[PDB]
Amino acid sequence: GNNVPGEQAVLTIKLKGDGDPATDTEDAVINNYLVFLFREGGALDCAPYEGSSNAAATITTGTTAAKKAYVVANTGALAGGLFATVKTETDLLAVTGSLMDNTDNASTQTKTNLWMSGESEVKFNGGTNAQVTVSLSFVAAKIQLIVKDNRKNMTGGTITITDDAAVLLFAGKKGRFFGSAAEKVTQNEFYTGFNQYTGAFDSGVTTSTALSDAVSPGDFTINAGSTVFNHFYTFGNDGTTQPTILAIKSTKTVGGTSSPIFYPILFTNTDARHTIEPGKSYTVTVTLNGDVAAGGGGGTTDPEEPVVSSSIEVTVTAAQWVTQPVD
Repeated sequence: GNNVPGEQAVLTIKLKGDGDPATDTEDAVINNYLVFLFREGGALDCAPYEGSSNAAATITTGTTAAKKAYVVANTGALAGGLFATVKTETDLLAVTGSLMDNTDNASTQTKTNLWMSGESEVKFNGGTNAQVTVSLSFVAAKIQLIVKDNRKNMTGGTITITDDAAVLLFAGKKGRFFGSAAEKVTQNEFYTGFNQYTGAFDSGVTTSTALSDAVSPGDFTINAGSTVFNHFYTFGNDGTTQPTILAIKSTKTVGGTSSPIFYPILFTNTDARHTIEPGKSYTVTVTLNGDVAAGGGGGTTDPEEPVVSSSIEVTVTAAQWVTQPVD
């Protein structure tokens, strides 16, 4: 492929969403973005463009040799960032970001800053001017939890259960901005919100407090209105190494023994009937029942093994998580 510079060009880049069948449309703010332009042979056509909080850029440092435009939003300044050493298209296609910052306990993904990426062909048709529209998609997936609690006598009896947290176990660590759909869901490193249970999977696993949301008395009710308790952002995970698991983690006390118990859902084809894909929004409804004081509604000791019980009813639905980029 040709990598020689062409004549000076003017490129107008327009950023838009990936919308237009269950759909979760998310108004996502573009805080900043980077635009990479590449020639036919993969060379940079010019230094990457650093954009602010907008959806339009005029690039005049490039040439008529530009063939592809890649856009990454909300990763911050170019220098010292994930893309600072990108020299070619092959380099950019391999860049990955982590789900957590270097403390391991704070997410790179927040409601006010979600990574988005997209790409487009650049066409000049013999001219020196090009109009390029790039549709952005979320790099992450979103998981929401709805709890319908029909358990009775959780306190006051012989057996007591105290719910402690909604936790995400084995969140995929790697966020691929580009590459194949298969590459985006392959993981061999993970973060986990809780790991103090017998036989917890630990190969390439790091604990993260960002993957545990505390439960307080009064938070869980019959919830006739199906209100959402919390949500987590995570990356793609086909579960071929370890599936992602959403659970309620609780403490069961019987006489002189307290132990962790779980009300979990495995994101596998056989349990949830869904693995985790980027750009999807999962709604998990967990209906709990049983007379706790009488031995019912006790969950499971191993959240990594599928649960077959009348006491836990789980529905998992997946919707397209659509970007609606705003300034």
